[PDB]
Amino acid sequence: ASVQLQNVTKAWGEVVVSKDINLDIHEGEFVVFVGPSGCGKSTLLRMIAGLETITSGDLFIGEKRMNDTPPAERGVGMVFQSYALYPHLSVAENMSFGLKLAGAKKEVINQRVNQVAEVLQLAHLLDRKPKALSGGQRQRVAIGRTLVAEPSVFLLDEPLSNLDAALRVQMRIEISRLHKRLGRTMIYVTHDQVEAMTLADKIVVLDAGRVAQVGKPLELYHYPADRFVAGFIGSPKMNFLPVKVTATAIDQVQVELPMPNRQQVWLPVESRDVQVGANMSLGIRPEHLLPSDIADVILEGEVQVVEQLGNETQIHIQIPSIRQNLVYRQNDVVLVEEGATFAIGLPPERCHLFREDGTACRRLHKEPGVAS
Amino acid sequence: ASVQLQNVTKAWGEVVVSKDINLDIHEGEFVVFVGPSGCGKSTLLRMIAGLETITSGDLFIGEKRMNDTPPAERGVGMVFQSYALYPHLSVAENMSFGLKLAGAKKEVINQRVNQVAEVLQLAHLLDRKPKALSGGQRQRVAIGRTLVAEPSVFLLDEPLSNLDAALRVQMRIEISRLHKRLGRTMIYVTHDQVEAMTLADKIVVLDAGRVAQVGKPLELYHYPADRFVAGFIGSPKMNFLPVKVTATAIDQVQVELPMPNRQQVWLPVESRDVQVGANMSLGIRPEHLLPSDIADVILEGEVQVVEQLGNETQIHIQIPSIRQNLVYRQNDVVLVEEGATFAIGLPPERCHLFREDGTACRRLHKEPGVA
Amino acid sequence: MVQPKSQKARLFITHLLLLLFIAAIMFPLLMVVAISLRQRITPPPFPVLLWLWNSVKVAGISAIGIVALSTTCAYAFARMRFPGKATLLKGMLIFQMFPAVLSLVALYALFDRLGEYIPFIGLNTHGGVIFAYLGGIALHVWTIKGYFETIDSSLEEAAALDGATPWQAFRLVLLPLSVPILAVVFILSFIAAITEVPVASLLLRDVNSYTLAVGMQQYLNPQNYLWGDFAAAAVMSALPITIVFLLAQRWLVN
Amino acid sequence: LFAITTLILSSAGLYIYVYPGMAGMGLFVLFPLVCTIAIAFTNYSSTNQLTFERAQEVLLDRSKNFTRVFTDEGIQKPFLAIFVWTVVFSLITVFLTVAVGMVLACLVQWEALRGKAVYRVLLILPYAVPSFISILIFKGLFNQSFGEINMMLSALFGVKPAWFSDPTTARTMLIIVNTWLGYPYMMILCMGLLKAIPDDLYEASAMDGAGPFQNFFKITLPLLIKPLTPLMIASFAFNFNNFVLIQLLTNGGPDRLGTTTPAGYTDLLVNYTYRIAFEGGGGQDFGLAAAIATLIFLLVGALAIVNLKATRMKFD
Repeated sequence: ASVQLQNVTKAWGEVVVSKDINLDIHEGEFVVFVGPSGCGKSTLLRMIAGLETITSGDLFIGEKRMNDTPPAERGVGMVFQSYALYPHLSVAENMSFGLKLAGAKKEVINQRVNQVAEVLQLAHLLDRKPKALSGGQRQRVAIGRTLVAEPSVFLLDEPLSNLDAALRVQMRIEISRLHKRLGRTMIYVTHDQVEAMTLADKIVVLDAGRVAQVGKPLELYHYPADRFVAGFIGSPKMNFLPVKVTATAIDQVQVELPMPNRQQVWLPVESRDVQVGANMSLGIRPEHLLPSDIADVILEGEVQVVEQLGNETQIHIQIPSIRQNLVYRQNDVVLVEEGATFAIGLPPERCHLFREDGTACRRLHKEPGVAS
Repeated sequence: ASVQLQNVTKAWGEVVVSKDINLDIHEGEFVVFVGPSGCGKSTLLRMIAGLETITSGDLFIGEKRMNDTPPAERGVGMVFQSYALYPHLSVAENMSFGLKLAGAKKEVINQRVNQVAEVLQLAHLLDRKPKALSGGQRQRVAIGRTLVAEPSVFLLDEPLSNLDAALRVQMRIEISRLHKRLGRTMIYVTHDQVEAMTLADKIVVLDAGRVAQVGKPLELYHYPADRFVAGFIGSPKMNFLPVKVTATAIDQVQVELPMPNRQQVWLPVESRDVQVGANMSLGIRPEHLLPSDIADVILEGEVQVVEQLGNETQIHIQIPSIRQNLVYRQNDVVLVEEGATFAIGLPPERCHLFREDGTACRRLHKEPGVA
Repeated sequence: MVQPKSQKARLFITHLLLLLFIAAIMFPLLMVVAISLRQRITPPPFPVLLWLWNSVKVAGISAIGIVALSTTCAYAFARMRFPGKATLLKGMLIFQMFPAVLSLVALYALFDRLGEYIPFIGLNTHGGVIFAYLGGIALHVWTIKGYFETIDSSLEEAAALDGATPWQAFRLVLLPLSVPILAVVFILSFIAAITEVPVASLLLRDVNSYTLAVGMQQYLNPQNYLWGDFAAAAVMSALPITIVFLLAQRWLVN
Repeated sequence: LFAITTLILSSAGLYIYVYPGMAGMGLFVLFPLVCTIAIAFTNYSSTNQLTFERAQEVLLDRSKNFTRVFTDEGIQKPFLAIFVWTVVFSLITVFLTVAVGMVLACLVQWEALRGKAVYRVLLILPYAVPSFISILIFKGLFNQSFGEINMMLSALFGVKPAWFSDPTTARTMLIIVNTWLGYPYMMILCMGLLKAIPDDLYEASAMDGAGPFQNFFKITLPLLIKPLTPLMIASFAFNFNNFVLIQLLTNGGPDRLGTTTPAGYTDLLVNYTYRIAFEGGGGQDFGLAAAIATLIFLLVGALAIVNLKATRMKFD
């Protein structure tokens, strides 16, 4: 149902992990959290399901406020980190687990499962036991338990965690079919920025329990929240560097690089909140860094490394004196022996920056797909 | 410290997982291997060090033979899937272990060690011990046992499998830094398409214990050996499909795709031993699969998936009359709801193909960085 | 976890009943308390003090022999493959964990034979007793080997490189590693020796070198405030037991 | 007989040294076993460790076996009452020890009942002080007349029953004594073992809704049966053959009353065995072939079975 939260919080006593977070996951969604480990993302999902305490603030699940309620009641269920599989009971039995206990009636029980088992591609593995199966088969059925039950809200503390290249994907898309077909709510969590973006109706860049940001996949990519948000979602991490806000006005913000070039230059900034003399920091991905020739924003420098990723290439690159080196993606080959020089252009628009602190300078540059 | 093999072999009695393989890994190289599970990759490693035995064929290092002598007198070195660290003693001692063992040249010990210890960022954790460290540090100091010693060879059964992204990379350079620096030989099992391609001088696409192929980085990429190799490497699998080679010539080799129209088209393949009418198999990647307009060679069908990823898109596409859906890389995004129609460019020159017995239609069509 | 579902209800019933349980299985020890006067014009009584000292002499060297043997012999078992390893262990386990009834029968017969040629270890003695116990390795070798294998292999491999013959690899390298078990076997060996009864009783004729195990047994005929002296002995008993039982307790590593 | 064994060994030891180390194991542990069951009578009515060789010695310088075992029906009658008892002793004994061990264990880590640690040390102690000193004070409590035992018994409640005297109540005397002697081992095995189970699993139970009782019966218990079994039955092998407890608490006393040789009600199988060797009076029948044989043999049936289920194990 139209789940949600408000000033929720927590603190293993002293240890305040959660931090007056908030959200508004209306029906049909399939949000998904993510961030580095220690995020305790796990915690949040738990609080919501119920399998952990609601230290402060509150939460609902449509027309209710299940803080003070057992896990079972809130019409929920979910496949855990381990998997949560009964070493004792087999596939046939373990699945028909949830329905079995509270309920009754063999008929509804069996058909319901085979129907799902079929989809899971597990009509055959009805009888066989738990230990007796592949790595993936365990998880597959695992998913099936929560499934057969149909506890309105499908949470998922990292199911596709432990697996191969293909399966991650396969089961992934399947989830997609399930979600769309059913349309029920569906929170989730993990790492694979990929998984994230892929399924992701909306998201949440966690950060030590705090809600750094909310948004569409793209909104996150194009319109980051700040240094952290950008730093996360990016094949190699996004590039970065010093600056000195030379000047400003209405919808632009000059700045310049810390070394010989002096090349001040504008950028489609928000401008709001931008004192001058402000030693800010200039963000930008390898995904954008155009060639040496074309654009204005020259940027010559010696070449550091050369990731011949075949179906493309990349190159680290020490500017005359930036601190850490620059990065550099692009399609196809690029012989480029090291030690020698090389360089490229900073188009402005596809760019980012922020204050001494870290909050970001909203952007002007009306990018793709991004409705406003 | 050259090294090599010669129809080597192994066979746990029945279990013959090392059927007359072969190689010739010169000095200075930094070879690497890869393969799905059932690698038997480790096997070689061991065969190489000494921790196993030479069922058949032969091998050498330095130059002299060596099935015989133990791991010790080979000056080999390594770092296991585990990590292989001495639980009791500390970091200082653990690394210091190999050398002091029958000749306590203290002066050399401290200097080389701290020099090294420092490099893998491990000066402070001098006194501490195995447990008293993070997941990453052990793996690090560990590489250092071998390092401290300064062998000749440097086997490496995945001291990076169990970890985070940046670490894999940084250490990656660390290795390349040192090897480039020291330059002794360096085998290395793994999986990381990435590590793989990036790091090695050469490679070995193993397969159920056998030499599927060898080559420089791209060589594997552009010029695959066989059906398995191409499918394995790079980004998603190298899409594929059926065929019916209408014609031939020495250099080129015509084909005729299965869909309704039957848009035959040429392609700079091998040809010798390529009778007509045969059931060939047209290989190709998503990166290359051009748009609607540019090339002639159409390819309509339907939009299965729609993988955003910001720094690109990769829509899947179940073309009619074929099992395989069609992956589809390309830079920058491209709105295109699912289920909707679509199609794309079959860039002939790039392409690929292979016989029924799956072998290498040795693509004539040269390309850059491919001496 | 959450748990509004009548928390207090289960806590009390569980908690209280729990209390009753300890309390009951405590009264017995408690009465021991209800007396404790060891050492008109009476005096001396049956000398437990020496009994205790012997128990140590018995248990102490007893364990040493146990570990020395379980460990060294076992060594061959785990690492060094050889003719018929799986079967013998199979045997020793089953073989020994017999109900040592009439074990004494042969024993008396045997020790009789032993004491004559080979003095000291023969019947009626400390050494004779320890020797009897030794065949206890069977359960232990199984455990000593089991831990052995868990540590990872290569560690030996690197070492094999730098000259650690079976022993150097084993002792310097391997053993101090596998020490936790050494203690487990040692400590547990110690307790059985004390909580001995059939064997100690049989061999040990003398009044003097009784074990704490042997001598306290006597207070069966003169019950009724003689028994009282026994409580005192129990007092003497809680010292070794409470202590050593307790020390081992910390061992729950994690 | 000793002359015989050292004969094969001498040839064997020098030949294959290796043998000598093992000889001590085979000689001390193994050899007695052989004589024990085998020699287990023959001539020794109470007149023949020695033989004619010695007969020369005594008179001059003055200056068969096992048959006894099966071949019975008339003699063979005391044996059956004890077997039933002894056996049942072990089953009911084991049954209770565990009921407590696990049940005790479950509650230890129920996280909720804080102070789990303290209750833990105390629950253990029965085990802390020996069985040896423990049961002795036990008898002293349990005197019929004497012992604060019946004392309170008569005091609060009506009666103050016959522990040593009546056979019926006597038997129960031992069962419970072991309960107090034995539960710690079950507690500890169970405490450590119970740990293995996946915490989350229970969480699963939470969603579906049940327990803690449902947890125990449904989940954890019929999921500790298997691990426990190699151990519980094998210990039972030991329980049945619990020689020491019986001796000090009550030499099977009261007596059976029809028993030609040294029999007794409470007297488990072993006790019966040991007595008609000794325990006052000379050779009543110093030749327990049947007693000796059945012991070594039946238990092995247990030994073999123990081996079947267990065999090294998991990681779980």
